[PDB]
Amino acid sequence: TPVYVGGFLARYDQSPDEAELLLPRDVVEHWLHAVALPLNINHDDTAVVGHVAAMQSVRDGLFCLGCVTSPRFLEIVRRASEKSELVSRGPVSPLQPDKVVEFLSGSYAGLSLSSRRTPFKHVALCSVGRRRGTLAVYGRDPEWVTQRFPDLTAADRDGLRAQWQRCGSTAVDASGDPFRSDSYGLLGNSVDALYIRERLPKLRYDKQLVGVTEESYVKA
Amino acid sequence: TPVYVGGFLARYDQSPDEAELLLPRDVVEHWLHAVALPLNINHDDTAVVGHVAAMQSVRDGLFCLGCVTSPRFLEIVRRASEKSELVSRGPVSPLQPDKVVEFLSGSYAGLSLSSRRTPFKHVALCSVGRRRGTLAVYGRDPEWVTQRFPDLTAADRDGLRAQWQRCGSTAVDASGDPFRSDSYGLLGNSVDALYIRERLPKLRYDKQLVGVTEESYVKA
Amino acid sequence: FITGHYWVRFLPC
Amino acid sequence: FITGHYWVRFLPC
Repeated sequence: TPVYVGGFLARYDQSPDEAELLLPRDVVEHWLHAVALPLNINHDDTAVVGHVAAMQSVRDGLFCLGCVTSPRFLEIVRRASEKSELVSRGPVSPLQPDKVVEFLSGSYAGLSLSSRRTPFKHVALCSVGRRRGTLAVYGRDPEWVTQRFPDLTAADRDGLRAQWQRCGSTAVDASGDPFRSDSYGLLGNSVDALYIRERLPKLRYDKQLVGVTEESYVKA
Repeated sequence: TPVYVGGFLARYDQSPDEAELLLPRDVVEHWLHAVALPLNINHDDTAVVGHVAAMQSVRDGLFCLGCVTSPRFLEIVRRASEKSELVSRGPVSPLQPDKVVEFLSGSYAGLSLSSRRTPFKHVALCSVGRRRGTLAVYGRDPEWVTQRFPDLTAADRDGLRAQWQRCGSTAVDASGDPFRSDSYGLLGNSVDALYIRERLPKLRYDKQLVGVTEESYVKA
Repeated sequence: FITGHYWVRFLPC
Repeated sequence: FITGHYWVRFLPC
C-alpha cells in the first residue's frame, strides 16, 4: 500500500524569525492560480518518494496532502522499521500497529516547501520544518489523515478531496517508481536531524497549534 | 584504517536519577580484577563493530578506549557520511576533514556500558548515554583521543597505553570482521535517537564535564 | 528557491 | 544486565 501524508507547508498565523520564510495569503493564493509536484526526502532530487496529491489555502495556512508511493523507498522503511525500539513500543489506543507508518511518523515528522523568492518547486519530508506548524501526519487513508486536523472546515476538505480523487492519465498502465536513492542516503540524512537544536519542542509546538490531539501515529 | 573511541562509561562524581545506574569506585575496581569485550551499536549482538582495547578506573570514572574495526560497518559509515549536510560543513580548525570520524562523532556521540546487577558484558556506541559524562570521542590515533580528555593524569594514560599496545594472538594471520548487521538496522536505530528528550543538552553537559574543550571532532 | 528546511536552505533556480 | 542506554535498558543473563 502507499502511505498518505498531511500537513501545513506554511502558516498564516505564524511569523518566522527568518523574514525570508514569510509566505502570506495573498502570495500563496495567487501562486496556486499560476504536472504534480514531486515529494522528496530532505530536498534531495534523487529521493523523490511520490507526489503532492492536493494543495489548499485554508483559514490558517497552506495545507497539502502528499502521497508516498515508492516501492524502493517503502521497502527501505519496512526493513528499517523492524529495527526501531520506538516502533516496537507501538501506537496509542485504539490504532493498529503499522510499522511503516510509525517509522515515517517518527523519522520524517516535518514538512518543508521549496518555493520561489512556476512558483512552487516541490515538497520535502524532513525531520522538522523550519517554518512552524509544519507537522507531517502520515496514514493509510487520506480521508483519515485529513481528519486529524480538526480546524479544517468541510469546505476545506471538499477542495482537498477533489484533488486526491482526480484520476491521473488513463494512458500508461503502470505506476512508475521515482526513487533514485538508497538507505545510505537516508542514514546520511539522519545525523543532520540529530543536530537541529530542540527539534522535539518545535514538533510539540506544531502538534498543539494544528490541533493534532484528536488518536494519531505522531511520535512527538 | 580503524577508528579509535575514548570516553567514560560511568562517572564517580555523577549521581544518576535511576539508582540502578549506580556504579561506585569500590565496585568498578573489584570488577576490573575479576578475551576482550565486544563493541556493538545500540546493544545489538549483530552490530559488533570491534572491541574494548583498554579500561582504566581513574580519579573521576571508569574510562575506556574502544576500537572500531569492522570493514562492513566502516563502509556503511563511509557511504552514509557522503550524504550528511553536517559532515559537509566540516570540523573545527585546525583538524583535517575526516568524513568517517565526523559521522561517528555525530551519530554515536554516547557510550553505554552493559554490566551486571563475568561482570562487564560489552560496550555499546549509541546516540547519548543514560549515565552522564559518557561522551564518545572518536579519532584515528588512540594517543590523540586519549589526549582529548585533559583531566586524565600521565599515570592514567600509561595504564591505558599498556592495554591498546599489547599484541593480540600471533596465531591467526587475519583480522576477522564481527559485524553481522546492516545499514537498515542503523537506520532503524536512528529514529529512537531522535526521541531521546533533550539529547543535545545532555551531550553538552557531558562535553564540558569531561573537559573536551581542548580541537576535537565532537559535533555537540 | 527558499526552503523551509534547517540544512538545505537555498536551492538553485 | 543493566545498560546505560535510553531504549535497551535491561539485558538477559
